[PDB]
Amino acid sequence: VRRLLGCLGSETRRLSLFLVLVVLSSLGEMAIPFFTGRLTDRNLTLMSILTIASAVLEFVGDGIYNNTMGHVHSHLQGEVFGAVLRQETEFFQQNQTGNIMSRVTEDTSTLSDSLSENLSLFLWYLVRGLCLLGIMLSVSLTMVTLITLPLLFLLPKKVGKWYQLLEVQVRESLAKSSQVAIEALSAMPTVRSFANEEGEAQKFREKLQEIKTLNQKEAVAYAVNSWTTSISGMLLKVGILYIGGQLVTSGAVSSGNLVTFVLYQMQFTQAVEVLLSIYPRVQKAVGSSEKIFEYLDRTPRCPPSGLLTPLHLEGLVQFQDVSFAYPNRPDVLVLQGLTFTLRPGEVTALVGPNGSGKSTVAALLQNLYQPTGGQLLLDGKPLPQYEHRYLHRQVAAVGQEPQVFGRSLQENIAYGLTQKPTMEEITAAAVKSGAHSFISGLPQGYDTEVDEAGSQLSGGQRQAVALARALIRKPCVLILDDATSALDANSQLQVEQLLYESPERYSRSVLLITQHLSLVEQADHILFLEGGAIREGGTHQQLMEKKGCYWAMVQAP
Amino acid sequence: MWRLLKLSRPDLPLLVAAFFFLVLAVLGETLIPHYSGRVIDILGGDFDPHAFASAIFFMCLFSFGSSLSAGCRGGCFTYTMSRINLRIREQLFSSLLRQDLGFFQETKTGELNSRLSSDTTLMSNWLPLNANVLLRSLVKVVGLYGFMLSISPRLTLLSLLHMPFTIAAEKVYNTRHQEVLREIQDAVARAGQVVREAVGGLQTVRSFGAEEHEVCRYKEALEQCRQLYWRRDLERALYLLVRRVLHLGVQMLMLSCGLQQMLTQGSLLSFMIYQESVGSYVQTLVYIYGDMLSNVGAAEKVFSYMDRQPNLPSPGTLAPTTLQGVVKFQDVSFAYPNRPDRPVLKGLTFTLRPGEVTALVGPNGSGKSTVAALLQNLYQPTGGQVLLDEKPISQYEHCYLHSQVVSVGQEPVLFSGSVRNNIAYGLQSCEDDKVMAAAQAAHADDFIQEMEHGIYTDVGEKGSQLAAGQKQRLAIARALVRDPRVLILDQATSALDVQCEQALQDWNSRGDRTVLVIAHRLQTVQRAHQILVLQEGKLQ
Ligand SMILES: Nc1ncnc2c1ncn2[C@@H]1O[C@H](COP(=O)(O)OP(=O)(O)OP(=O)(O)O)[C@@H](O)[C@H]1O
Ligand SMILES: Nc1ncnc2c1ncn2[C@@H]1O[C@H](COP(=O)(O)OP(=O)(O)OP(=O)(O)O)[C@@H](O)[C@H]1O
Ligand SMILES: [Mg+2]
Ligand SMILES: [Mg+2]
Repeated sequence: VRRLLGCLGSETRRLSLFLVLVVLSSLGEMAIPFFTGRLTDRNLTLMSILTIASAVLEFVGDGIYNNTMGHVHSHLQGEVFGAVLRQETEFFQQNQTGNIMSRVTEDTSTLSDSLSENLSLFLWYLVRGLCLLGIMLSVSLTMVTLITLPLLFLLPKKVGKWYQLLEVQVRESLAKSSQVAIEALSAMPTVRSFANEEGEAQKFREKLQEIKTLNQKEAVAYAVNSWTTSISGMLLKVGILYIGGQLVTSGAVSSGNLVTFVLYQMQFTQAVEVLLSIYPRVQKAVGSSEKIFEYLDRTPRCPPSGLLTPLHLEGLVQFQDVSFAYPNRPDVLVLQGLTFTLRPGEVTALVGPNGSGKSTVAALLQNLYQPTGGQLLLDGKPLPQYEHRYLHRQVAAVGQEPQVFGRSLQENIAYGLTQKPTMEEITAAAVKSGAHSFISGLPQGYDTEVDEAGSQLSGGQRQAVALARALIRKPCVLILDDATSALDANSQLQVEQLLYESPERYSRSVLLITQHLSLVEQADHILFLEGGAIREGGTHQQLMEKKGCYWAMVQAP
Repeated sequence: MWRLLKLSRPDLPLLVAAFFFLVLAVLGETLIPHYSGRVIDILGGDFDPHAFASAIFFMCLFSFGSSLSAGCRGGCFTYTMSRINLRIREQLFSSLLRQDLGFFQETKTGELNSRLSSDTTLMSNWLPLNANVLLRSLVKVVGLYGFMLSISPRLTLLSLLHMPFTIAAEKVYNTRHQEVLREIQDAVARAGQVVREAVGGLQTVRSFGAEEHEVCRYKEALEQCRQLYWRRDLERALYLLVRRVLHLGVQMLMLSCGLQQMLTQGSLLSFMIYQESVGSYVQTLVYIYGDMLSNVGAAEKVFSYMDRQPNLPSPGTLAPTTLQGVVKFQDVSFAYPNRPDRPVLKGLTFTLRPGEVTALVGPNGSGKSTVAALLQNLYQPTGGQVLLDEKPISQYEHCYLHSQVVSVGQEPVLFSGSVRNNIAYGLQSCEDDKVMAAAQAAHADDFIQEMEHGIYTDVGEKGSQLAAGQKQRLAIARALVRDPRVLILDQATSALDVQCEQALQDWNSRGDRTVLVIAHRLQTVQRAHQILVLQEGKLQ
């Protein structure tokens, strides 16, 4: 409950100004009939001036409150998304995209809406009740009212936890439905290829049934709570009415001085009723914001970024007994005992069967995961010692199935660079990767917008754009992970000349992972990886005269 | 404006029950203050055995009945609007799946999810705040207009004077309000797409170290949304202030005309509070009716999506018990609907036979996957025709056709279910023996046993907890579990190693399957009976 009030602590000056305005307006509303502007003319123009001044103050208070609440909503929604992206990689395996999006975009909006609806009402009726308590001090009945008032707060405190326990579940159900929807909408050519629209509709209906089940309990609880707060207010009125009628006859307070207490009591009881009605909404708001506050309070398991930015860096990468276990499924080793060196000016190829662990090596080299039982060093220093942007500028990769974003071609090649590159550099990178042939033929050129996940491009064109995106950085450490799986015979010559004939190969160390064994013949080193272990190593010839697994793979037909 | 009532038609008994409880509630809270006054004016001497106790008991029972009816009305309204919101969500999601494939490229997935999440709740949350206020205001205006007995010409002057309550200003405010609500919803969808794209592609974002860029983009979108919200709030507050200022212009005129007539002084000051109350209540009624209309009209995008007809032909009715499997492209020319006037195919004509294997080769961007997608009836040709057993391929039933013509795509797409839920995808019933046979035929059963739970292992989202070759084998098994008649393989061995490539090379051991392979590398299509080489969309 303290987190909800602490999330609005960046606007303390504006809330204090609104509180001063509320106090002034309420004290004006409760001091009108005592004075009414005697003499000083005629009185109807004074009534007009009073109405105008009552309108202006309400306008100012509404403007201040609305501006403050908009700032609070935008700030909180920004901080939740900022906290989500700081987590580790495997955090995005337990949590799906639709669930995270429903947490970020919909739970925060609900929390902000509830907060903005309830805070001003609470402040208004609290100030109203606090003043009406003051002006009603028959003195003797006030302590009676104040000792019978905690009892009416006994029932909600035993109930409000229920209001949380429903709400969390409701939010979870909504997130699940969202994920289903997005998984149907990002793969429409596949779904229609198997005639499975009815299956997606049924999958949506399964979660909608759970939401429908929870809504009935919500409605029943709302009706029962309204009943209870109304009976509590009625009892609060009737008890003081009965004690006043009894005290009138037996001397004590005279009926003349007792009647004025009762008008004040009818308004104080209504203020107490409103304050009682607010509390279940506060418990519901605590229920609605459990996951986003868990995200905000979560600490990531990845090591933090370093502060090393050397001016000159070489592509000397060392593995020393590196093992990995993939913490989603621990106690099974994907890599056992890897130990190899990448030297600048050289190509090292990583060959092996399917599922052997080559993309795991590529992901370990990108500092996406930390090794379980070894050391991975870049120029004699660990990867977490370097700055995030510097390390991911120096080491670059393509990926097994490359991904592009929904923007123009010029900022897809230059995605992530802090200093924007010139159009001539983008043209040079596209010429180097072979993407210049089709981009120049497009009607808008490099400004051509591609859609979400690049549906307007074919596989080879997407691979060429990814290669150009990797090439624009001038990366000393280059990783290729099946980069020619969709390229034709004309576009493989560009990759071959990049690997073994470019002038820049002396400024790079290349790790090449392919199933096409024609590119492996000119590699400086070849490593055969089976079951996460390096079975063989050496050049092409030394692996051929020794027979073995590499010769078995090569002499397959 | 009338579709919403037709959609809310299955919620009629809850609505009429809520109205019954609402009129009971307003009757109770109307009748309470009279007996409260009877309770309080007994102060001139207390009566112990009677008078006081009867009055407080009657007030007790009146408040009890009013409270019970109010709680029942609130619960009924809450349940009704939850049901209506869920119905709108279900209908919109069912309508979205029928659209053509060009609809999903002009739109974005995060924006559609933002519509389905927020725009549906926008057209449901207003009634529990609006209906009770509007009905209470109407009841109080009707009751306060029942004070005709006081003075005769006052109501006749009132109706004519307060009839023009700034109609032009009301229309101006309603137009501006509807426009700003539409802009707010568009900005919210645009902000959601940023989170959509950043979270979905997190591995590439982390690999380039560009999370701060995505945070900055999201904060820019949030700033735009906040500016739109503040514009809406300032406009509403200014309109309310203008109304409250202009309310006095009739009150001072009536209070001057009473003095002008010199109905007495004791009766002239007997309805000023009544006049203020009835004016404020009719202003509130008009304002909340306008807010109702604007908030209903601001959600026209959801109505437009639910009444959108897809650009697809009439659905097929053919389902033969036997299919030969001969496929004919005749003079087929195609250009994509989202990017027209740039032809991809330029008069293709060929035949695919059941007993032969056909290879389709060409450079990048030549149009081979376009040929496959036209073969699977995913797009309609702009010229020529695609024939399956001498009939057009759009004349066959949707569920029948896609169990006979099956393809493995260029990039296989898996889902979040288990292994066997992906192998048996789209099938109403499938025994485990068929699933294991299809896994054996695709050489996938070797790595299935290595996973925990076997075929019940939770494949990750988009198949992200597997290798690429394992995903390829799962897609091949998913294609082969259907026992197809026409099988298309759009680079189906692009991730498998050498041994799995030479193991899966026949594709026609049955001898009665029309196979079309699409390949880039050679030395895998020597055994193809027919070879078709196409460059820039023209067969050579
Ligand atoms: N996110 C993940 N969580 C758990 N296990 C995973 C994950 N990604 C991969 N694996 C497993 O790790 C092992 C190695 O997979 P990896 O992607 O490294 O193979 P690979 O050698 O690149 O394969 P291929 O040649 O088919 O592309 C496999 O058994 C795979 O199922
Ligand atoms: N969804 C789409 N919308 C618009 N144009 C598209 C779309 N998909 C492909 N294209 C364009 O159509 C042409 C042919 O692409 P297609 O995918 O059919 O080629 P392909 O021969 O299968 O390619 P590859 O060998 O690279 O896989 C290209 O110019 C491509 O940019
Ligand atoms: Mg791999
Ligand atoms: Mg293709």
